[PDB]
Amino acid sequence: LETIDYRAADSAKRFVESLRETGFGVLSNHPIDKELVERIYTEWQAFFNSEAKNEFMFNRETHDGFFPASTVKDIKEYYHVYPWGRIPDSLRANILAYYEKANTLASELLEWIETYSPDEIKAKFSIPLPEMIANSHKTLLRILHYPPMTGDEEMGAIRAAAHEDINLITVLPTANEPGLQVKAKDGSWLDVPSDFGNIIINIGDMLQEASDGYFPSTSHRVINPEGTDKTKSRISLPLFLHPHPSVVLSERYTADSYLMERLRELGVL
Amino acid sequence: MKLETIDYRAADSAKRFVESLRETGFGVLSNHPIDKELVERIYTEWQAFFNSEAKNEFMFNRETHDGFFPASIHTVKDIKEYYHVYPWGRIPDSLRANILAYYEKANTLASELLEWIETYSPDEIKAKFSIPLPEMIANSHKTLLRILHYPPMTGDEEMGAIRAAAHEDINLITVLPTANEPGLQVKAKDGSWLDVPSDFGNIIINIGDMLQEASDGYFPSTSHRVINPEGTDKTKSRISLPLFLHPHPSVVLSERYTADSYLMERLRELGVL
Amino acid sequence: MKLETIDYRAADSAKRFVESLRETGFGVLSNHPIDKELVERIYTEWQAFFNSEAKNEFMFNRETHDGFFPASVKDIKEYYHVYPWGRIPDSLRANILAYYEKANTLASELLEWIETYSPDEIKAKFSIPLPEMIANSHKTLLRILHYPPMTGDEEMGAIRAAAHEDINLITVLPTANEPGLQVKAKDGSWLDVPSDFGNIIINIGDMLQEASDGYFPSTSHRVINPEGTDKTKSRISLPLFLHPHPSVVLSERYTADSYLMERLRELGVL
Amino acid sequence: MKLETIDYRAADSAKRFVESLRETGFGVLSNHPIDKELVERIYTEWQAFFNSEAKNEFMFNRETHDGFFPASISETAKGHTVKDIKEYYHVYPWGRIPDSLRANILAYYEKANTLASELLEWIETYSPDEIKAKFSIPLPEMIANSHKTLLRILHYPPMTGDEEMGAIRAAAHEDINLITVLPTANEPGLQVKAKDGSWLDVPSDFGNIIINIGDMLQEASDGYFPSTSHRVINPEGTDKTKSRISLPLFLHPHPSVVLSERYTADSYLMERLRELGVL
Ligand SMILES: [Cl-]
Ligand SMILES: [Cl-]
Ligand SMILES: [Cl-]
Ligand SMILES: [Cl-]
Ligand SMILES: [Cl-]
Ligand SMILES: [Cl-]
Ligand SMILES: [Cl-]
Repeated sequence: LETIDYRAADSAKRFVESLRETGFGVLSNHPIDKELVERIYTEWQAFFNSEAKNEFMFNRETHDGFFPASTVKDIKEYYHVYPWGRIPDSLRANILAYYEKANTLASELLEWIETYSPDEIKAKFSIPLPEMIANSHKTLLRILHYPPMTGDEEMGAIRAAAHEDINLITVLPTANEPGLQVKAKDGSWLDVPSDFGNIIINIGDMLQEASDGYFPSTSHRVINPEGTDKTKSRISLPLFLHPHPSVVLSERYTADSYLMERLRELGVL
Repeated sequence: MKLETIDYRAADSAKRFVESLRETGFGVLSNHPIDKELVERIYTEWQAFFNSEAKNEFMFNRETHDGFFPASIHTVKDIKEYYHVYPWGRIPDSLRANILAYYEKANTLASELLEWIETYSPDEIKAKFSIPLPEMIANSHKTLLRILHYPPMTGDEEMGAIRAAAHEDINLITVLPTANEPGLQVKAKDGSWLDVPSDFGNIIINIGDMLQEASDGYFPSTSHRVINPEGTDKTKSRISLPLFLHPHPSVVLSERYTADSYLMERLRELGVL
Repeated sequence: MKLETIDYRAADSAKRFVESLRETGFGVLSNHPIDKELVERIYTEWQAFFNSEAKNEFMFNRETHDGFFPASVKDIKEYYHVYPWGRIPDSLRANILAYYEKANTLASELLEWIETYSPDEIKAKFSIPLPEMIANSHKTLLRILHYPPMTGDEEMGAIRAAAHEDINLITVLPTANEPGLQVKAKDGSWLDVPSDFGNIIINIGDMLQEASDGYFPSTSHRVINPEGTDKTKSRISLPLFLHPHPSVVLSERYTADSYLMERLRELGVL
Repeated sequence: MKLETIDYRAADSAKRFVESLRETGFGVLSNHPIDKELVERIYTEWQAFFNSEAKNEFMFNRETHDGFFPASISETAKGHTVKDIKEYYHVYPWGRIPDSLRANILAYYEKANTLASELLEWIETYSPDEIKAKFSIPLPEMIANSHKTLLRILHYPPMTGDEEMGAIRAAAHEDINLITVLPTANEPGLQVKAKDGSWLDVPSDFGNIIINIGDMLQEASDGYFPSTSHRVINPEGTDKTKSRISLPLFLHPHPSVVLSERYTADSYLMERLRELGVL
């Protein structure tokens, strides 16, 4: 999986072709203020290390807020940020500044995808791809925190199980902790280059459907390669771009009916 | 990777079956105890149900999603319609007796098969099961029998190469009778697609995400799909009767999840409000 | 307006009971078939359950809302949602499902009575016989409510349970001689519900009001803490909320399922 | 009898308005600041919306329940039909709105939130100091940019032929939310339950706006402001062949707002759902 220079004359073309083949695209030298991202990591790490985080227990109805690890206990805790949702006062400015900058970049990347789609694929998009996410109510910024392992606790081979994203596209800065991998056509796992300043973008199931399979939603995971430090906290900031529910993806589905169908496949009551 | 048809009746069928599941996520049994004629009668009478406008009297309950789901509600239309049958749920009077008799028989077999899976797990895997596998599904509220119907393609409707897209099941195990319509395929470790033998009298079992979790990845939940191979008659209806065995939500799967907290996290992962 | 205790065994009890429902939304029966000693045993063992650490292993399932709900900002009651299909502690299962069946059997009889004494013109509005609406109903709920004792410097308010109407078909509740339950009268006053040991209280809910075109009213009710209610005692109650199948046709305008959906839309639930 | 119409312009209006709410759960304002012709423009174009089959393109989203809700017809086992007497549209700033209607309806939403915010200031100002102290944050802050606040556009279609109009159009109910705000249009029938069990008529002239306390403000104010039962009857003379449009705006607090020692808005709703037996 090759890292592409956002500044390069041919970057758009190579980026979308990366998406078409692998389902993923990696960009270095991107326009999102890198010092803003590190500021964000620091202050959210403080937040997760604080007792005050429990004041923001997620709302039962809408699932915006803080989700603690916990009987049974998961190995991550997280926070769901929505522009419309509950956000702590002292973290609001930065996180929404990032949210907006990430959306704007996503919107540009969606233009690129549409530009370099063949005419027979372009013709299947009910509206232009960037419009599908403009002021999307469902777009979610997930602040993920994996805490240090304490004492006896043993770290697994796999940190995040293999999976496909359901949404349109997902945007994630890396933090130079290798482990993210994507499924290749031949059953092997390709390592996503995760140097500082890279941003990783991937196709989710709804753009796969909108494109009639042309852009594939690829299974991906995060492993713990040999010599990963069990005592370090890992924070990550994935942004899941969702289309408006009423967007017609194909002759078979709208975004809303595609989601409901998934809910029935999973047997959710 | 090959997918072998195991004769249920054979003295060593349990060990081979559980080993097939361990390697591929799937197990195929012939000469199984479920009455083949019951199943045929079920296809005939539900085919008739889907071919009547009276099916619309059974529009699914909005609260609990039991009942009839049509292909359609400018406008958009899926290539299938289906019915969600639960013992507790709405079922048409004329179809109740047979479909629930099938539900019981398929549950009783699934229950035996889970005994097999436990028996032939190594001690260090057995030891991760919070309760015996069969107890996870006994009288399960969530176990879903889906009656799936792909209607005839009409006029100049075109048939895609893929009927049901690559997916994994989330639940514990899923049990499906075949009916000599090739197409169901399972993902091999080398990125290729294996055909599942689909002769009359075969029943197909597969590992779901919750049993992968419970076994610490020892039994894999494998990607599968249904293609429309060359010669598939676009004008023929297809009915199928998949049974999705769900553990009780309070089942501890592992140090990390109950069945309930596993499903909840899936929903947060998908961005469901 | 007054609320009369009607002896279930009386020759004319059905007629009087139904007229009580029509006039007030409520009927009170004494000498009913449910064994007092079962109910006593249920109170006793569920009290112990709530007054234990064991309860926290039965935290309600997030998806289907069956199981235990702690007070856990802090409410003044905790409770358990019991369904025949749902989670139930092993040690409590047999008695509580025994009670569930007996209370359902009695509810079924009481629904026959209600239908029998409805005028023809009201009978005609019932899409199916009233008892069939609840036979093997997935949604019927047995709620076990526990108000714990006041601890230390906590004050006990005048109203234990705020004025409300039930949404369902009918609701069935044994009393254990703790006065406080009240029903709103037509003149705006509150009528005390006689709550002697051995009484069972039945009331019309909104869906049976709809199904009967207003003929049987779903009446506002509340529970107060009268003067000298002992703040240091627990209270347990066993309300059974009988819910029609979602697909039951209540009227020209609603099924049970669409009635509920309309209520969620009115409440602004996303 | 009737509730008092209070002229917004009068100097003592605020004081008398808050007292009407305390006494009856409701307040009626005339000559309010919301442009009369905006409200008329909205009635007109939404009536138009419901009078077309193009509305069906905006079928509500199943996940989030924003959009258009038809009165679907279904047929039963005995050849009866089930069909509500109203269809409606749920408008949220974040939700789906038809392009041709967005500007006016969001301008109205903004303007009505502004009035409701002033009215909540009024409610706080004239609360006694002991009641003021029960509000965890200022009342207006509870609804500022609230995600849950809902503008529900209701349409009762004409009946023709032998179709019967019932004596009751909307059943007696309470609002769960903080406050609700409703312009009227000279269609009598909205009533409020008085303390002695009788029904009070609400003066419903054009240019009136009706405001009522909801359960969450009753809870926040420890019963000082009552959430009162109201209904809509079809009084003698109501013409069944006429459409009726109405625009109630339900102001909901942020979920995380603490209402009392016992509930947040979120835990209060969850409790209602559990009491209702919603799975
Ligand atoms: Cl939308
Ligand atoms: Cl359970
Ligand atoms: Cl999924
Ligand atoms: Cl039903
Ligand atoms: Cl005046
Ligand atoms: Cl909030
Ligand atoms: Cl309610």
